[PDB]
Order: sequence, then C-alpha cells, then structure tokens
Amino acid sequence: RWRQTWSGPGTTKRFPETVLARCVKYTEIHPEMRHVDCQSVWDAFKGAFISKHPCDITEEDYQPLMKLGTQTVPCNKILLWSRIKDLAHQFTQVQRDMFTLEDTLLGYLADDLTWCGEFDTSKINYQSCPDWRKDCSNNPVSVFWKTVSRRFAEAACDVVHVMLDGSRSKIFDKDSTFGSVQVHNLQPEKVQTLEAWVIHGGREDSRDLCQDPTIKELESIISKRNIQFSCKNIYRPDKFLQCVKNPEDSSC
Ligand SMILES: NC(=O)c1ccc[n+]([C@@H]2O[C@H](COP(=O)(O)OP(=O)(O)OC[C@H]3O[C@@H](n4cnc5c(=O)[nH]c(N)nc54)[C@H](O)[C@@H]3O)[C@@H](O)[C@H]2O)c1
Repeated sequence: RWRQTWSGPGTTKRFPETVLARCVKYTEIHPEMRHVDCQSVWDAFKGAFISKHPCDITEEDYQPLMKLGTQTVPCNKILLWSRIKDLAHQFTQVQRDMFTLEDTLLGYLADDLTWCGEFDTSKINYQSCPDWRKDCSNNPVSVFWKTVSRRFAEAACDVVHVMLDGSRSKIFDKDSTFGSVQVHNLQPEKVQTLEAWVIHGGREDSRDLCQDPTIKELESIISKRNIQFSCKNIYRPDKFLQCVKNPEDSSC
C-alpha cells in the first residue's frame, strides 16, 4: 500500500513477543519484581489500546497496567532527563547511583517501542500509528508515557536530578514531557531540591549554560512551587562518565 492512515511509524515488529521477553528479563533480574506474572502484564498492556480508537486513549485505559507494574523506587535517587536519554542510561548503568523511569519495569517494557490498535477490530496496527503532532496527542504511546512520567515524578523526594541537553535550542523546554508534566508533578511537601545537570555537546571550554534564559525559566517555575533549584554544567560528558566509573586517581 502507498497511503497509510496515520503519519507515524506502525507498531514495532514482534511487539507482543518483545514486551513479554522484556517482562521475563526484568522480573528475573530484579528480585523485588519476582511476584509479577508476565502474561497478565502483557494482557493489561494489550487491554489498554486494542479495539480502541488510537486517537481516543485515556489514562484510565492504562490503570490495570499501572497496578500490575506497581513498584517501589528509592524516592531520593530519581534521575529525570530531557533530550539526553543515552547519557542518563549509561550513567545509571555504572553502579545504580540513581534510577531513570526506564529502569522501572513499566518504563523498561515500553522504551523505544511504538504500538497502536484499531477501533472495532482487535488487530495490532503494524502499518502506521498517530504522530503526536500531525495526528492526535491522545494516542497509545503518548498517553502511556504521560501517565508513567507523571507517576514517576510524584514518587520523588529530597534531591531530584535532571539531565538536560546543553546543545538544544531550548535546554529546558516547557513543551517536553519533562517540562510540561514532570516539573508540575514533583511534590513540594517531599521534594527539597531539583538539581539540573546541563550536558555540554559543545567542544572543550564553552559557556556557563546554567545562565541560559530557559534555565532561568526552569529555576523560576520550580522556585514558585516552593522547591529549591540547583544547576551544574557538565562540560565534558566523556570525562564525567569516566569519573563515575573510576572516581579520583584520574584528574576528576
Ligand atoms: N523513554 C521514553 O521514550 C520517554 C518518553 C516520554 C517521557 N519520558 C520521561 O520524561 C522525560 C523525557 O521526556 P521529554 O522531556 O519529552 O524528552 P524527549 O523529548 O527526549 O522525549 C522522548 C520521546 O518521546 C516522544 N513523544 C511521544 N509522544 C510525545 C508527546 O506527546 N509529547 C512529547 N513531548 N514527546 C512525545 C518524543 O517524540 C521523543 O521521541 C524523562 O524524565 C523520561 O523519564 C520518557
């Protein structure tokens, strides 16, 4: 076929098999998630979007999945990120210094995957899925991520960290999931400080990007919520990762 329904990529090939194998892998590795039955997890995931108009998905559709994937994360060890997923994950890989959402069962199941169904049909749509901008925002992927990102922000306490891409037009973007959802769902009764790490993509020296207009916006939004704001430049992401792997000795 030469003309698809939606303007975005279709469900990832072997989506059922992949979600299930990820659930097996995760539950075998993480002892706290040993009680999880993976078929019922798959079934709840499936029940959220199958037979449903892929432009009419709600947070409620994902409630059975949220329940089965319930998980305690150390509240003071949360790492948020925005436009810098690779470094965030390489970082938390080193010695579980922290957790990203993709280190939870639910985030781990869905990471890098696309999925949608069809109204009045129980088929998975492997040909196309709604683009969140071109088509509609209430689609299975977008709704999933909004819901889990929010619950993950709500679980944080004490010092929360966020990695930001210092080479973006807007280092902090109000229209990102981080800026539109997570910053507004950090709980001021629990969260003492939001500390931003601004990751330089820029060669060598470079500016004090903690002074960037968008970082000041972030500071201002967070301060008006009664949460403290902290910022640090990461001038050389290569040296940072090395220092995390091997603290001191090296000129860290
Ligand atoms: N792992 C993920 O794919 C993912 C997707 C969406 C959200 N997250 C969580 O929010 C933060 C990252 O989201 P965000 O700040 O939007 O950063 P990015 O722009 O790099 O988002 C990653 C992808 O999510 C896609 N995506 C899909 N739907 C949307 C949407 O409705 N609004 C929106 N802003 N982005 C969307 C988008 O096209 C990107 O491909 C971070 O703390 C994660 O824990 C993670």
